[PDB]
Amino acid sequence: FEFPEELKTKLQEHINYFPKKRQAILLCLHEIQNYYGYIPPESLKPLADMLELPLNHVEGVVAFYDMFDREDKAKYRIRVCVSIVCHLMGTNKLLKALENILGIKPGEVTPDGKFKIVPVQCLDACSEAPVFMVNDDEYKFESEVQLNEILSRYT
Amino acid sequence: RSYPAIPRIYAETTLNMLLKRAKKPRVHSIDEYLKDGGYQALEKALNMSPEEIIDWVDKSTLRGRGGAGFPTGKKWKFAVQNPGPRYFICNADESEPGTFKDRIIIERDPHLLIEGIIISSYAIGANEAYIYIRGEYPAGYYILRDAIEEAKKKGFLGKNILGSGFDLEIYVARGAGAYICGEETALIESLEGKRGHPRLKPPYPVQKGLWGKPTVVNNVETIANVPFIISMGWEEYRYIGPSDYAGPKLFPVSGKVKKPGVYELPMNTTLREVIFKYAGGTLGNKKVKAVFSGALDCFSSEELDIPMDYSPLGFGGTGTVIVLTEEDDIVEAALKIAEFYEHETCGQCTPCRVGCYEQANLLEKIYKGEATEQDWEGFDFVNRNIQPTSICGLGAVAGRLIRQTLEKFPEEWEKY
Ligand SMILES: NC(=O)c1ccc[n+]([C@@H]2O[C@H](COP(=O)([O-])OP(=O)(O)OC[C@H]3O[C@@H](n4cnc5c(N)ncnc54)[C@H](O)[C@@H]3O)[C@@H](O)[C@H]2O)c1
Ligand SMILES: Cc1cc2nc3c(=O)[nH]c(=O)nc-3n(C[C@H](O)[C@H](O)[C@H](O)COP(=O)(O)O)c2cc1C
Ligand code: SF4
Ligand code: FES
Ligand code: NA
Repeated sequence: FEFPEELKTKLQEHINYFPKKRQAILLCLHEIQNYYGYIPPESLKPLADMLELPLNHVEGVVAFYDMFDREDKAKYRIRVCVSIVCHLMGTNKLLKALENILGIKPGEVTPDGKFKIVPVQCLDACSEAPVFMVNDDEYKFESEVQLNEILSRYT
Repeated sequence: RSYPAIPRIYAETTLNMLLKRAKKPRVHSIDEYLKDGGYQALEKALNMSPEEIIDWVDKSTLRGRGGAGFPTGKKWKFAVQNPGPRYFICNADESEPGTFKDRIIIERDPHLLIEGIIISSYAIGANEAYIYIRGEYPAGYYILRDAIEEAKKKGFLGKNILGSGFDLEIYVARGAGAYICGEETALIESLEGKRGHPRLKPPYPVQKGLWGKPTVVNNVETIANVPFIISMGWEEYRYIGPSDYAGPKLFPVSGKVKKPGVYELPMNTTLREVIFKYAGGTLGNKKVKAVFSGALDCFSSEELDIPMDYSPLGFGGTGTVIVLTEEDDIVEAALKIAEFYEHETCGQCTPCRVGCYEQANLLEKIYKGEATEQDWEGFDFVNRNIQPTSICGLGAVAGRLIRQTLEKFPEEWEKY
């Protein structure tokens, strides 16, 4: 295994950004997940070499931080807030709309590897509850028709 | 230049200070900031001694807006008694439920925060500063990176800023899903490239922080007050709001209100005024049942007349207001708070690790009507025993809100 040159240049940019190489670990893992749609198990060793860290340190870091996914490849991560305000304001209606549109429930991936529903803690846009994200974009859920139109932007 | 989509959180101010620009839901770039007199407090600060800036921040009575209310000037004074190099850290981890006050400054008025970081770093002699922003704020991250580049291009960052001899670089680090990384020592562990595990404190970061050096950690909102203290002077700052709790404060209001959003108000405003006078009252004019102070406290409908200040009988916290009305099931709400702590404990401390897990596991059984008599007694016990041996604030408060719902709403719990 070797990282593609387009990803390697971005990883090298993060590594040279902070005064110390190891400080770039989270930015590098965000970059790997953006590129692959998950954290491939084979990417941990070449990243550890680049950060000048032991492989065990990198594996422990990936396991600790909730945003990183080592199991499912997904082009678009639908992060659904399952915390208190969104619960009071309609998380259950958002989940129902997602199942009606995509046919999947939290933790599941569509057969084409396009969407994964990821249940998450408070995204702190609570005044706009129920909240969800589609990769980096964040939205207030209004209704199924509105959600269907938002999801159609992800191709 | 584009940024990821962000919901247009409603923002309103009676003071026109921290929300002067952030009341409009859009990025205010450096030219627009400069038109309002932006970076002129920095220019004034660079013509003052660092000791004089600490003195003005001390005399302003500014207290930490990250939830603990520690006096800011006093924190900086402690750090500067220790030999350098020193580090300055902006805590932008904001992951507590209901607390969305910091993101609107980051996303809409990033230069107000940057200017405050530069002034604060100069005051403590830090030549390296960090913004640690949660991973779930990707737009805030890109907006900050772009605004830092704008400030550097205008000569507000880099070497020998405005011929003052002061050097500063601001690095932006991203979190990756852990609420615990808002705890200042776990945030520091994450900045060092490790898992976000809180350290035994004392030592406080001002003594031993990033790379074991004197480090000041301040919350976004605390930092955003610093340009105002320098611009107006501490006396005019002390004249904002009541004399005993001076200054502007941001109140993130959510839940069952007509106008949820962020309100910039003086600290003599009561909780009742926040809900009814400012946030437009409740949805469908239904009765207020409870107010959750983020995931920390639960106030009942008999406690709405308290001031939103840092007093013993005050609302305190971060001024986070989550409104629950008569229709909202308090046990179902308590379950969501239990789930939050179960998901966020770092696991270093056994009673916190096992207690946060069991509190949520047993509360789910109670809610679903699957709990045995032993599960009920076990839940009460676990809720009272999360804090022992805990080394950080999470273990100390994981049972707090839930215990307050048990004490203030016994009838509802009794039905379960
Ligand atoms: N905004 C959020 O997302 C959020 C989340 C969780 C908790 N909180 C708040 O955080 C609070 C707990 O935070 P904490 O554990 O950092 O509180 P703390 O009382 O231990 O300290 C607060 C700040 O003052 C400093 N400090 C305290 N005593 C000091 C001393 N003697 N010398 C020098 N510095 C000193 C600490 O280093 C820290 O910077 C809670 O009460 C809660 O309200 C807010
Ligand atoms: C579990 C936990 C989470 C915290 N999360 C945050 C947070 O998201 N933002 C913040 O600024 N402070 C947070 N704090 C408080 C910080 O440890 C620290 O007190 C604060 O950043 C200091 O800045 P201030 O004095 O300006 O408030 C948290 C504390 C604990 C115990
Ligand atoms: S009290 Fe809980 S969150 Fe804090 S260090 Fe201990 S296990 Fe981690
Ligand atoms: S509870 Fe869902 S965004 Fe805060
Ligand atoms: Na985080």
